[PDB]
Amino acid sequence: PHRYRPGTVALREIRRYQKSTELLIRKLPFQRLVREIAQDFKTDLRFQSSAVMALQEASEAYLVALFEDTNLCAIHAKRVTIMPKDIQLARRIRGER
Amino acid sequence: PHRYRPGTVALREIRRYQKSTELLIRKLPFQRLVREIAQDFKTDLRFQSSAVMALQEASEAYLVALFEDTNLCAIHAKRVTIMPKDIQLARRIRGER
Amino acid sequence: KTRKESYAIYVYKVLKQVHPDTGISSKAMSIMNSFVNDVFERIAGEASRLAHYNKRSTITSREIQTAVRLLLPGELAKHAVSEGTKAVTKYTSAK
Amino acid sequence: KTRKESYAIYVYKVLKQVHPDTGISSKAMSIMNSFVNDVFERIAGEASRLAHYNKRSTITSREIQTAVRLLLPGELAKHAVSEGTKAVTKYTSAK
Amino acid sequence: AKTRSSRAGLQFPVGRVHRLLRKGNYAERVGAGAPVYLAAVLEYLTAEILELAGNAARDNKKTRIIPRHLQLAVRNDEELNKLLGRVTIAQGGVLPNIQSVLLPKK
Amino acid sequence: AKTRSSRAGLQFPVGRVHRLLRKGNYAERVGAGAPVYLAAVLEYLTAEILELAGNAARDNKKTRIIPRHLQLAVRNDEELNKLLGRVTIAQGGVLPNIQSVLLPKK
Amino acid sequence: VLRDNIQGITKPAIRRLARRGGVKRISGLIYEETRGVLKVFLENVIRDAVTYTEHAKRKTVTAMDVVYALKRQGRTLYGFGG
Amino acid sequence: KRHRKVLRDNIQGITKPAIRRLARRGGVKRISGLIYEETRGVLKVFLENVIRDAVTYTEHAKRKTVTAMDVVYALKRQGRTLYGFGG
DNA sequence: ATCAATATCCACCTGCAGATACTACCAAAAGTGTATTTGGAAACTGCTCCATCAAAAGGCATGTTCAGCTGAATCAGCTGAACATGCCTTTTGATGGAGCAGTTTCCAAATACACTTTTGGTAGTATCTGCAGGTGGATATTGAT
DNA sequence: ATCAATATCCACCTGCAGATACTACCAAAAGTGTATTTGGAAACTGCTCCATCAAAAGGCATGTTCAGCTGATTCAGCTGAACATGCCTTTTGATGGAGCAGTTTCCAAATACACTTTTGGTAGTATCTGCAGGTGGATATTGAT
Ligand SMILES: [Mn+2]
Ligand SMILES: [Mn+2]
Ligand SMILES: [Mn+2]
Ligand SMILES: [Mn+2]
Ligand SMILES: [Mn+2]
Ligand SMILES: [Mn+2]
Ligand SMILES: [Mn+2]
Ligand SMILES: [Mn+2]
Ligand SMILES: [Mn+2]
Ligand SMILES: [Mn+2]
Ligand SMILES: [Mn+2]
Ligand SMILES: [Mn+2]
Ligand SMILES: [Mn+2]
Ligand SMILES: [Mn+2]
Ligand SMILES: [Mn+2]
Repeated sequence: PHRYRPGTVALREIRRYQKSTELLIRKLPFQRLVREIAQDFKTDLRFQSSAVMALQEASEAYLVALFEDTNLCAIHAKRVTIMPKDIQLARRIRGER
Repeated sequence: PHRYRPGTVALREIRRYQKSTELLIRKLPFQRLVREIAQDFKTDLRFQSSAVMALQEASEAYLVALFEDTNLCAIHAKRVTIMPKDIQLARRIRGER
Repeated sequence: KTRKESYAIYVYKVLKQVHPDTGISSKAMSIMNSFVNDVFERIAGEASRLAHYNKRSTITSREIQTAVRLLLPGELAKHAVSEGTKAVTKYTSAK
Repeated sequence: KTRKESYAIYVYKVLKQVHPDTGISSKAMSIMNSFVNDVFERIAGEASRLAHYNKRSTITSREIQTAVRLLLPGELAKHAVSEGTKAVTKYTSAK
Repeated sequence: AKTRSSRAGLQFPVGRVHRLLRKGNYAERVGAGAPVYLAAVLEYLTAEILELAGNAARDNKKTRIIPRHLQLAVRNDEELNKLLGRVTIAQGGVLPNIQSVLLPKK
Repeated sequence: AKTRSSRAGLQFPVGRVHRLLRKGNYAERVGAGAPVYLAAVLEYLTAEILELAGNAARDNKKTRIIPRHLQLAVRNDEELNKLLGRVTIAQGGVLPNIQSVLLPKK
Repeated sequence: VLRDNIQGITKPAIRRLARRGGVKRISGLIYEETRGVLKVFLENVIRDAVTYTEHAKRKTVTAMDVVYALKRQGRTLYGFGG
Repeated sequence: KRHRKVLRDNIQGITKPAIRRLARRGGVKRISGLIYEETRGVLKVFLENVIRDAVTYTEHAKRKTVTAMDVVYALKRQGRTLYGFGG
């Protein structure tokens, strides 16, 4: 019976996803959300396939960079665990709040 | 002989400066700094005095807003004392890095 | 002895309408003048781009309106849009 | 049908000058084209403002040059300026 | 001869705005409605800020609007604040604000 | 006839750049040298990125530049990174980077 | 088995994003915080793209609409035109 | 012209109390001893960046005098738009 | 809680900097009226490329376990706030003179056509190949003891 | 330490999705040439306001003291990482049709263009006023006890 310690697979994952460039959110659920949010602005919209892709690329680049700032915020408080207050601090300082 | 406790005068100064709008750096020293820096880019420059005042309003608003972000980074660390690591964090998150 | 336009007098007219007994310092007026030019440049710019994106050589009240919706937050956009429509509608019948 | 211009062919040429054995994927070429568009707009943009600030009707290579110094970081600015100056000379001194 | 301003019922100079759009190099052509709509947005916006700033002035027992009043007016208003989110009002200072944890006792 | 690109010594199209400046509403007038100058600047920067992106391709055992290599080229170069500091390269991913304090205690 | 669209942005997916952002350990509360942040991000962008769609009198949101929306939010994207 | 004094170490003209005052306006209650050098360093970067672009506008116009407008445009370029000086 | 130091809050109070008021001018707006050109809206339609859905694929919801991380509690040490004290540096108001900026004159350079040759983009077509995945096997890394 | 499980590295293989070479064509750059307008450098100098300075006005530098903050130490309990797999959501790819985009057309409104009137800016000269900064003197706030 075999067991890797907590954080061991995490590091393995960091290295894996930092090596690659594929999108990390499944496309369909992302698309539905996009259309839902769009429905509040105008009804009966269609979307170029590439348009959703653009939004996904943009949204994933944004969240990945936010997690970097979030992680610096956590580490600044001498933790290794990211918490909502880390996200909050990052966004407040980025000028998004 | 009477003594205010540490913190008390400092809170009094916060209210005092938050209430007013005058520039907080003495004019001449600031003006020399501007001329020193400019001269190192280009010799034999003159300055409209309103040019120097514009740079001073801009720098003072920049520093006050940075100190606010810095305060937030310290408090996030559960301190009340701002430190170089706090400013460095704020500047990193802001994209000045 | 070259002429330098500002929006000062128009800012002053509007001030009298909304606060008939209140004055404005020359520095506050300078800031008001900077704010009007600033917003002007920001709307005209959006309008400029928007036209370029659509292969239009003409900036119309319609480009101005989209620019206003891109540029102003929520409730200011709503009101700016009514104020602008209303002036153009009124303008159209008045010659 | 309608004509869609791109910097692709000219980007391909420069690639062959710089890595004659190296190719480029579509998506990469598409990014490079955006890059060229983006930088053009940024430089032309700044050149436009410079001309306006100085009450001039013309965007000359002097405005392009200053725009370049305003937008590009040090070492990148330096080479761009010389590459630009060099090309305006070669163009002048040739029938 | 009625000004194009009065035709649209505006204080702001429609003539001026039309001209500035041309000199401004924004497009080949300016539509006749454009300076009208723009001048009214401009007037609206300046009414909004003068209203608010006027109130700050009164709240302070002052008769004259100074840069401090414009700053209070802008920063106390969610939408103006965001619209001027990247703007500095000289001689405006900041909003009184002190973080909880900095206060004495408990 | 000899093209202005060839006269200038450039791959990048001086004619197009010239036309694009006129039709882009940047000023009433465009000097004859300006499109030469700008085309050169654009070519230069294209060469600098391609240089570095080609290298990153070589390092990764490949002959075809993909977006990954463009990203690596840009974010490993201090200056290119600053110019593109607010740009997202689709399909670029990130630089391999782990904060030291997260590294397993040896 | 009905489910909110936003919840379609799953924990493992958010975990992956954090991972690429170099995050080692994640609190349970982060997943909801992220979905909220994505929602605000998408609202701001789509609102602007849609506005570009309406201006052009189309019923389809184009890549360019989105590209232009991103450019004006100061989040320039390369790879889809422009 | 005959002689003109040498400008050096003017950064120290940004004194401890001046910095402390700025930190008060920004809501700061307690200041570590090393903040003062850090702040000077940060300010100098800020000034170098704005002065460089301002001076660039100056030279472009062919003046020897840096105008309020030179500064106001440098600020606008860097996304730190300033109202109150003609800009 | 009560006593005493010192900051704070007003209210009124004269100087005055900056704001407001006219009377004159005027160049450049802004308007007006006709002559002349065209941007783009309107309406028709072809064919991408988008929403939909069936069959095929393969990621995630799931509950349990416990490692190791977070936050609470305690506390020595020392850094930073407060304040006293001694006096240097900045602020302020006044003045020759640099350089900005105001007007005018003039041509090298730009815009505008027109007419002539070319090229970049497209589209049909066929032809080619770098490299993502697959495999298989050695070798390294992690965790158990 | 040895050891076994399982991840990771690399060398080689190959099908195919996306790169590429080659032809034919055309509208629209792109260029060359000729007739014409003008933007702005130049050459001069009015005159605003910048560097400079002397005297006046007030903030800064410094050292001593200790209050209380930070950072170190330990610890217990809470909370998120790891775990394996079949249900069920997403992916794939096939197919009608919606709408973007290509083309033609035609006039409401664009620019230009010349005399006609108006008006916003400034400049010269004058009186008026909101409030800054001084004052004393009643009302908190703070910190020792
Ligand atoms: Mn020097
Ligand atoms: Mn119309
Ligand atoms: Mn080479
Ligand atoms: Mn037409
Ligand atoms: Mn406990
Ligand atoms: Mn200790
Ligand atoms: Mn002189
Ligand atoms: Mn060809
Ligand atoms: Mn492989
Ligand atoms: Mn002229
Ligand atoms: Mn002493
Ligand atoms: Mn335990
Ligand atoms: Mn149809
Ligand atoms: Mn008048
Ligand atoms: Mn007072």
